[PDB]
Formats: sequence, C-alpha cells, structure tokens
Amino acid sequence: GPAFPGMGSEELRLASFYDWPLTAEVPPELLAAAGFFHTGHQDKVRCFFCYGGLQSWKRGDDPWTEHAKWFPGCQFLLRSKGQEYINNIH
Amino acid sequence: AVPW
Ligand SMILES: [Zn+2]
Repeated sequence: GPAFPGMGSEELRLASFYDWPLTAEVPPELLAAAGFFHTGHQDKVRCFFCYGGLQSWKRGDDPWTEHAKWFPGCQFLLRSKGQEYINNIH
Repeated sequence: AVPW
C-alpha cells in the first residue's frame, strides 16, 4: 500500500502546488500526475506512494522520467507506466 | 532533479 494514502488523489496533489516556484520550468500538472505533491519548501516534492523525495528541479525535467530514474521500485510508477518504460530509462 |  501507499506510504501516504492521503495524497493518493491526483487532484489533492495538484492543489498542493499553489505556490510552486517553477511553473513554466516543470508544470504542476505533470508533477501531480507522476505521483508527486509539493512539500511547500523550496522545490521539494514527494511521491505519495514510495515517499521518495526530489528537489533541485531543472528546466524541462520530466517528472515521470525522474520518478523512474531515482525510485524504479515504486509500485505506483509501475502500475501507471509499466515495466518497459522503467527499464528503458535505465 | 535529485533525491533529498
Ligand atoms: Zn513513487
């Protein structure tokens, strides 16, 4: 099961990005879709399922790609994107 | 991005 079930809703995750500092650079819509919510501190986000945290986002970073890069064992990632997608990033 |  998810590490943080309360952030399992994509809509709730999107709402967390109201004061996201990097709107143009990495869209909240893509971050929320990829399982991440904004902690509210700097550009630190966390996945609701694996609880993996990512920060120091660079312009044009792709949330799903970074999810797979750093947390390839996440079951939300696997269910959403499939194993082939994860394997290809590695 | 990087982990924290
Ligand atoms: Zn995850």
